[PDB]
Amino acid sequence: ISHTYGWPPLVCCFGSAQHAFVPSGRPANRLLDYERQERMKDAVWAPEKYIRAPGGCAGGVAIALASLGGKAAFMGKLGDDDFGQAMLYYLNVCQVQTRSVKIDSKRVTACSTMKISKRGRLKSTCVKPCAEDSLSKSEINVDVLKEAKMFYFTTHSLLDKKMMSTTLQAIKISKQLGNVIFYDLNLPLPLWQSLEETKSLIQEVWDLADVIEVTKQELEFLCGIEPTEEFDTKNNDSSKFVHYEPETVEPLWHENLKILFVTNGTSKIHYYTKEHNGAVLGMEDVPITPFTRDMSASGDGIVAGLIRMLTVQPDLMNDKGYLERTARYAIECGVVDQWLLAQTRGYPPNGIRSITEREYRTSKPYDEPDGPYVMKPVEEREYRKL
Amino acid sequence: LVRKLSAQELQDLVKGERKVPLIVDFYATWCGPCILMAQELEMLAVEYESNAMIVKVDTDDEYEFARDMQVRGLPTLFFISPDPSKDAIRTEGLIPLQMMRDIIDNDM
Amino acid sequence: TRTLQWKCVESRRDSKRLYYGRFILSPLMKGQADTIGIAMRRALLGEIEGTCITRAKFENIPHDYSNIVGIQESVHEILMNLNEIVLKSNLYGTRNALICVQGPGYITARDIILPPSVEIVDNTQHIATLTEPINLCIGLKIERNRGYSSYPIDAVFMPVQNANHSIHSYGNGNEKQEILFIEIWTNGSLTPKEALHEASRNLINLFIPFLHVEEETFYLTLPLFPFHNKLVNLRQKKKELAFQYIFIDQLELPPRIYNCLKKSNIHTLLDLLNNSQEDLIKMEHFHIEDVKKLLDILEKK
Amino acid sequence: TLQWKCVESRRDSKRLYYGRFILSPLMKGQADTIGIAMRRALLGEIEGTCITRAKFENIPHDYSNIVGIQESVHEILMNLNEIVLKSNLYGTRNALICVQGPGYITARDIILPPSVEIVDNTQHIATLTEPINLCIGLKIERNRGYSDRSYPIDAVFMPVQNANHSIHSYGNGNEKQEILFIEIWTNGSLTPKEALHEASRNLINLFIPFLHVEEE
Repeated sequence: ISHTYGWPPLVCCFGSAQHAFVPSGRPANRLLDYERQERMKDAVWAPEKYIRAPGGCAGGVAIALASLGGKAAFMGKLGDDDFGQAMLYYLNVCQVQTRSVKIDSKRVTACSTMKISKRGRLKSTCVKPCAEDSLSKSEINVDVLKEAKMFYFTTHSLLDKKMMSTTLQAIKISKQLGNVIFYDLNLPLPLWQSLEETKSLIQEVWDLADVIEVTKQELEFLCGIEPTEEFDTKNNDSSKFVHYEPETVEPLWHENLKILFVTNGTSKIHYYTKEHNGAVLGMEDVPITPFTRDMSASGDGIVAGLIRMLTVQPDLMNDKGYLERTARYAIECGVVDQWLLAQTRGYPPNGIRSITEREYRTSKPYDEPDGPYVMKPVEEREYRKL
Repeated sequence: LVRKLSAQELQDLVKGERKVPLIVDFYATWCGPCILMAQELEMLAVEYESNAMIVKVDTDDEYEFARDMQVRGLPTLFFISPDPSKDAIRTEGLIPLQMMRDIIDNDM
Repeated sequence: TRTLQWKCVESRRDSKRLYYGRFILSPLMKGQADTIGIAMRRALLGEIEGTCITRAKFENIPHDYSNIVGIQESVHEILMNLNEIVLKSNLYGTRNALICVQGPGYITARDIILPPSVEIVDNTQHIATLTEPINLCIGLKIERNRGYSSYPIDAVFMPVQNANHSIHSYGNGNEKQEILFIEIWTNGSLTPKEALHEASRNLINLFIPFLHVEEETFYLTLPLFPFHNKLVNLRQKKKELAFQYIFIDQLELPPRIYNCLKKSNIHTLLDLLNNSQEDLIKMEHFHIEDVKKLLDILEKK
Repeated sequence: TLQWKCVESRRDSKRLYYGRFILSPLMKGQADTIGIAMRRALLGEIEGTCITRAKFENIPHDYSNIVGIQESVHEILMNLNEIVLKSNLYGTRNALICVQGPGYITARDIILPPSVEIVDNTQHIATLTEPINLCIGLKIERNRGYSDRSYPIDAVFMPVQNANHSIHSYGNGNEKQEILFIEIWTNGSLTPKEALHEASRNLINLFIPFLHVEEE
């Protein structure tokens, strides 16, 4: 039925469809005009410590890709409960294809049964996994993989051993059908300790990936580079944004790897091919609120932008000019998505209370009768002598 | 009131016994959705004034304890029953208030 | 480093309340400079906000056209001097300030008691001249607004006095590149560079609403939650969910049928129902042999 | 809050799409600035795909008419100039027409490079009377509107055929409020709603550079 396949090529995003879920957060440096920040400090919210999250779940990337005019299908499992059906509704309205979504009447969305040990130090040892960890190999939609030209997945699908085998099966099937494999690291919280565990866990999927995207912090962690630059200092020194030479990332290279993308938020995106390497400057002075401070919207927007460009010109995966254009397009997509999320969520003042940025920048009258800015009676005046 | 606790205070609180369900809110200061989760939990705490206990643990301070509890991201809630035979429930992401009420009543 | 660069090529201080800046942006593709120039000019002249005194209250004054013993100026002249005072502030809301002085002497802008969110631009601006040791107390109101507007003071909030731009050919017709220059004049409440950045941010916030989801897209901070509450309400008083919220993705349609319906922008169950049996045949690759198998799935549903 | 909505949509034919959109509520003077910027972005800042060169193979003797072809060479070029295309191509690619003999040569008979698609398959190219083989090489480019025996084709890159904006003002006492309407006509290579989105993004990309900072 390849005569029925349209344009752009379908992209299969594989994993979990969570709601406002963050895998991890690392200290980061962003490009910023600190003269403006001092002038606007009383009106522009900034975090005390800038910590950036790599991104979100596979579901958010599918939603972001559909917003760019792409064609995205989400492959995963949701429960038949109300929350699972609400998430399925949200994906369909965002025009993500959910024919590859398995609805499980036996499993529960976003809830896992753990057996907490009360003998020594506390341990958890999950017993009954949630709905978005129980996709089986028999439940893989091979029809979606046949149409899809790119297969997207993240490390979160490798955490559960049952779910890891399904991810490996889906990847192997996709490679047989000539799909490009896009591996977005987005390293989950437990894996940031014991680098040796991380290498063993991701080694098999790493060698099967044609395109890999990592953050600058993730690249340093996998390469055994201890962070040496400063954090949260009011300058834009080039040591905070260093383009590593290709020899530094060679130990992570493998035979079938086409492109390696290294992200530093929307501030800077680095790219590495077998022949070419380079970097593109961006902009990360976007409106940020306490509800959006982890910058996970940018990460999903960046990856969606990369996927959109790589899929419409798949033969230009080694053209240096197209790579620079692709990196700049991803930066713009991340900036817009972060900017939109600030407007949607707003500021702190299901009981959830939010105010607009107009209300956030509204000061108090200072009309206190005891206060020094109003007209007191003639008694307490103290007319300041000229 | 939702109280901040360390890893040792929570161990003393889990090993001990109680007559109400215990909600543990793993969070970090840098996570936007965790701030939204804080607003939901304080509404829930008011609804169940004494019928439940809500505590929060900073995963940045207690990354070893967060890992040993198999916290894979934020926000993350643990619903711990006062009945020892019952097993706890781990929820991930920003879940609606009604699900918390269902968890507390039906299985906690 | 960047291919497209911008820079301030001249920044001049004519006086305390007259700032000049010239900026360059190059290289631009043909037509882009015209788009940026007119949008930037309109934003600079019409979208940047300022703050100034909106009204003044006098203590022992019959009307604003009388005279005060000990003041060289008249009450009407005082209001004009107040109207010309340049203030800066980033916050909104009606603020109040105070003038509480005893003469004789020169009342200037530095004699105003300002709330912590508001600042004076030019200290030397003249308010009144006192020729007698009298007591003068004047209440003030201050607002941050756009455009222009106790005795009211006709406030003109706009801080950008003038703007100009020019477009020049970069050179040989490689892509017919162009060079953009922007000139900005401000009153000192913000620098020309700051005005350039604020206009750019204001322009983005004017164009970005089209990138939000269309109105009435999600069922009505967290657009997922309201639909969940609908499901809880449906679970009680067992009602089932309407066909407009059921999508063809959840029907066990063959992939060839699914692609045809999506290609025709048929998304929900209700959209499929309103289509007749002749309309579906008009769609390519969907034939009469596919009607019975599609109807049977809907018959079984 | 500020929201947009599509109030009218219509598809007269495969190459005639109409859409009307609303943005409200806006403060005084904002709708004119948005409408002016959006219209300029819609008419020249949106990239379209067109045939820019044609090359008749088989050495057709360089005459004004070809044996077996009803239409002259110029008429074929005029017909090729009217074919509506859409694509995501970077740079320039080649297409090809290779028709055996008698019948109608239409856009359906164009062999397209990877990302290029045809909007109206029934668009006419040439009528072949004799069973001669016709082989025409085409040059396909994607460009903005404002930007060897091979005949050039003066293509006008305008996927948006027309665009207009109007403003309605409402008031209840001192409180003013204006509503912006935007009308978009496209040639079918893009929907009016898609054109609205690309114009907004292209405008935003034009003003992001002013917010750029430099490494120190």
